[PDB]
Amino acid sequence: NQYDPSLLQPVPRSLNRNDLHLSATLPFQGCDIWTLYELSWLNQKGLPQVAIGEVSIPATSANLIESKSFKLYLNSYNQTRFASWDEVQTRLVHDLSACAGETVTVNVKSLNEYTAEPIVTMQGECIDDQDIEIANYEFDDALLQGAAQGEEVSEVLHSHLLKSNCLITNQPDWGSVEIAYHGAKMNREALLRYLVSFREHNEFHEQCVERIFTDIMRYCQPQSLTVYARYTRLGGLDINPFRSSHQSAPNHNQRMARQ
Amino acid sequence: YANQYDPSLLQPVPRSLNRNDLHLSATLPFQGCDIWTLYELSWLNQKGLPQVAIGEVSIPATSANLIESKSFKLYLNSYNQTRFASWDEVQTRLVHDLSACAGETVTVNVKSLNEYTAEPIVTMQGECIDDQDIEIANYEFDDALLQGAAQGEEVSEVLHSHLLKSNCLITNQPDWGSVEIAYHGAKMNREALLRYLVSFREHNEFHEQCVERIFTDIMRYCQPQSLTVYARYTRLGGLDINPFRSSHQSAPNHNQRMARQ
Ligand SMILES: *C(N)c1c[nH]c2nc(N)[nH]c(=O)c12
Ligand SMILES: *[C@@H](N)c1c[nH]c2nc(N)[nH]c(=O)c12
Repeated sequence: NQYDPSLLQPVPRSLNRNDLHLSATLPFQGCDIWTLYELSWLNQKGLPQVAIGEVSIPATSANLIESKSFKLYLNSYNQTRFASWDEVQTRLVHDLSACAGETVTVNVKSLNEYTAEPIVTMQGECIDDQDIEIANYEFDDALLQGAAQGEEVSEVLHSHLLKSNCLITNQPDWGSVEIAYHGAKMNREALLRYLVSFREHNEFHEQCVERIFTDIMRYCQPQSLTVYARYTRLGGLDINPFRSSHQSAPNHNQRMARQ
Repeated sequence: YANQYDPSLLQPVPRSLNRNDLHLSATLPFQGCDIWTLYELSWLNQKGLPQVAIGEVSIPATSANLIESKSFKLYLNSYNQTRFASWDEVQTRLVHDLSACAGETVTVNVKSLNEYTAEPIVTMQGECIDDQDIEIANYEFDDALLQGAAQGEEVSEVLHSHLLKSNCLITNQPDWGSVEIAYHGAKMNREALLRYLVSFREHNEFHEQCVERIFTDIMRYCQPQSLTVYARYTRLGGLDINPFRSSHQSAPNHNQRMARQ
């Protein structure tokens, strides 16, 4: 029951990126922001410690980290004595960086750092309140065909209706997604239908955001695009992939209502 | 095809099974409720467009049964591809089905996500007992850690800890919780109390069960005049449970989430 870095399992980003027909020179920059709600270990005297971990994995890393393996790796801390909070931080940076293949950022935060922090919603216009009929739940990226026919705009849209089925467990993925762009104005009905069409599609959170980014790019051809999704946790860990034309990281990391 | 609405997925567990092991009678030493938060509630409207909400449920501690958590999650997943005419219908079905499973009327609120904007993450009341310079090496459950724990002057105190952990009975993963203990009685030794709470760490529990054991152990070893034990656990499978048990109080004032929830 002791600390065991061998439990981490990398998954290469190249599998789905090749399925999206991306080259190794990526159309986006960004990162996967993870929240570790259940981080716990023993101090040097055996007294339990609890914290929330905030992790950022660069989107250029060769691998993402499979979430269940990440949970089991964290559970291996639970019965292990560490000298200090700094030692825990150091071990997390080392093991997560080795797994992902690029340096990962890790903040280990005491629970009192969250007291009185507010829940946030996303920015700009919510596209969800449309009186439309959904006839089927098949994924269809052609729902975006001709979706960006309007005048040149810069705007931020979001939806709370993103759902997909997790590839390896068949359990539901729940997310909110924010889309900021400069380009021909997007048809809201087409964008909503496209997102709803993920509902029974097998996905990982990271690849779903990459698919949304690359489908919007190809069908809607904005000049600038940022897609940031915030998913509910699975097994005590959540993932918030951020992909952008121009931005390396989001300027905010705050929890939403279902997270 | 996803399974659609299926109330037969709900699994009742009689509260009396474990209460028997606590040597309780049918006449309970406590009152209270189990407050559940349903972070993943989603269904389709009559046109097939997804709806999302957060549910809040209160189950009376006098109900014959509690509801097994995995079954509750699967029952809620059965809504995900089911069409409902209104939010009111969803709320009404949740009340009906969860009341039938528990054996007593339960309260349900189905809230739009916008109701949560600017809502706080909260801590618990009173003094945190966790920052102690003590050594622990034996994690096995021991209620006798509370022997002689309340010797002090008569006081009213509120104490809390974030260090509650146990192992989830059926599904066998760790349970993470914070627990608030309010009492009036001889002052409790904080080292004994913390060692006792940490002794749950490798013990198989339901959350509801662990709070009732904490309540009944503090009553028998410390004999306060009045006591409330309230724990807030992190979610499993999108739902969390927050059992409240008290000699004199009915329910907590709100259902605000804590940092890990
Ligand atoms: C399901 N959505 C799932 C299961 N394991 C996962 N790992 C990662 N990194 N992302 C996911 O979305 C995962
Ligand atoms: C594990 N802690 C577990 C598994 N099923 C559960 N059901 C309920 N009602 N409480 C629990 O703590 C449960």
